[PDB]
Amino acid sequence: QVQLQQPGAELVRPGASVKLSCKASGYSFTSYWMNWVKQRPGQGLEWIGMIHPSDSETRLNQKFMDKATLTVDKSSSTAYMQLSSPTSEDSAVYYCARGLYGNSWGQGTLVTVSAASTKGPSVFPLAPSSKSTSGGTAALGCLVKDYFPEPVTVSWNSGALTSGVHTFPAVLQSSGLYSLSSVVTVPSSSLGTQTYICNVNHKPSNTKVDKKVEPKSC
Amino acid sequence: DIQMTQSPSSLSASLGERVSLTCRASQDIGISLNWLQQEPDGTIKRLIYATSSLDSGVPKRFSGSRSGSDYSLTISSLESEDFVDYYCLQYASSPYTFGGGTKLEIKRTVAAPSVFIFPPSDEQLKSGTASVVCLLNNFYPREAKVQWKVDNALQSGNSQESVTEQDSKDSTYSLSSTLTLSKADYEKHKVYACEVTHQGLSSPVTKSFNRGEC
Amino acid sequence: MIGLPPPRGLNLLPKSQTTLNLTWQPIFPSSEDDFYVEVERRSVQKSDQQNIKVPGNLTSVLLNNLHPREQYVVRARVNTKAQGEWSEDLTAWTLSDILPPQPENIKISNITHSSAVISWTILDGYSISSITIRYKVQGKNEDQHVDVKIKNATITQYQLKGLEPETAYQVDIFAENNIGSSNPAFSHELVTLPES
Repeated sequence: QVQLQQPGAELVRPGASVKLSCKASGYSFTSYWMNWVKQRPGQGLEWIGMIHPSDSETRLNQKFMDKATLTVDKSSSTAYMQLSSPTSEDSAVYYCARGLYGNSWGQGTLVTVSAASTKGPSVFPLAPSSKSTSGGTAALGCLVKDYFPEPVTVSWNSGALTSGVHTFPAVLQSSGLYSLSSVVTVPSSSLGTQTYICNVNHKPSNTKVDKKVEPKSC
Repeated sequence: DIQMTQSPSSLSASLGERVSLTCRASQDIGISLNWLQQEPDGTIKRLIYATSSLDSGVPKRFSGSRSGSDYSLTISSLESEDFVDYYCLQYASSPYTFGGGTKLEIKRTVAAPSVFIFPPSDEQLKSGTASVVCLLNNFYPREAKVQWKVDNALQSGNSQESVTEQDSKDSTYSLSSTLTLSKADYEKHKVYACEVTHQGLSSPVTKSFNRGEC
Repeated sequence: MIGLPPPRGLNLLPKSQTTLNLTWQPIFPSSEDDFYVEVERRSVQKSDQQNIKVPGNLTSVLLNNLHPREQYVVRARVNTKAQGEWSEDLTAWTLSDILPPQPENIKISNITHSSAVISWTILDGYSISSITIRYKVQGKNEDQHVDVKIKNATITQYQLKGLEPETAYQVDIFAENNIGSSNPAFSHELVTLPES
């Protein structure tokens, strides 16, 4: 079984070069070309170049001539790509792929170039409305504002509340910090009876919050 | 650089439907083209090699073909797992270049969103900022319009949207829209409103609240 | 006592997994002692040396009791009583006990509408006698193929010529020794350009 192993993510400070790795196993590393490909999130794909591990000959998309350096380490059967002076334009997933015709692909490394300091979120209730339909469905949630980096996880009632949950993909705010909300729809009859707690966990800052979300006093 | 014009960029289809994607090459590329599949988690897999060769272990319902500068990936009868993204790739000339991709999604009946508006918490107001959230829950198709009104004044430039991936069970989308204001701006205004336009609503639906009232 | 040069035309060749044969030219016809010639063989991977003498009338000896895939070093002396002057060192491998390893460092480059350059490497000491580049049109055309058999191990790259344009080939590279061929593996991929 061919296997190309790339780390899942790398945080990169603007201007500080980063060296991405792609470890090959299950085949003759020095007998196949190695390609690198760039994909901006939600965008299309871009070929960067390729290198042959046997003698490290490299062909590069001239677009990346002054951005990426391809090398190999034969003894560890690893191919490396180094990006110089990274900017926000370099944030993207970078894939490696074996063979002239890309017949095996790595899982890709998500590169995030950002100078933002690590920071835990604030959690605020999205309280179910006092106009909720007497016999109908109500909605309620948690706003998870101003954290870095990704990811945060959210559950409801320690995982008992699963159906009707929507945890939205985070947005990058103009401040450079992320924000997301998590909502759930529930019976209006259950408000005031059933407790509802969102469980928020942001490991990079060891923030863990359990926010009870109840209807506001009035 | 050779350009690969991949059409359509997005495509809605049904289970068991047959669909075809096409890339057109700006110059002659021969058979030097692959078709790629990308899962929502980012995994990339080669399906067709050299225009028409089906890679080992790829289901037979995938086939590739060519006509002149036109190259096509055909899925003979869609399965639930095929509603992902597809790219072609030319390597006749360097730098190799990709089509712009095709996002497949599942067609279902039109479903209107249920709409909810949420005021900022008193807790957040003390930090000096106010977020107002509008939730569009479980609608189809994906396209939707959300306009913010503060004392009946349409807002621009101060809201961000987030949309879920198509739901794996009921094939709907949900969307949040977040209005962010300074505490001082939020407290000098009374009426906060989210106005939603969507194919499943025969007219725009508005949810609103008055600051400081229940 | 006695000084005399060694015989040129010295040949050291494998004859089996356990024996190597050494040959040289006929003798100097001036005088003999009784005349004798002696030969010394030593292992490189191990430490074992053997001394042999064979009557001068002959032109070859057959080293024996060797081990497969083991390299040896030999020299020889024309000796009277005796003190001949030593030959230069000859190197040779016993023939292998095993199939040879697949070629490595396989590189496919410079593909045109009809040609492509392929290079490789092979390991020494396996008595590899030839390299074979085999190719065929991708898949369903498994009815005919081309073989380029290179019998000169000094060669490490070849330009394939006369390929059909905009066509996809499977390429394989084998090595052949006394025991057999490279264990087959996965074919390489090669797609020729369209005619310009």
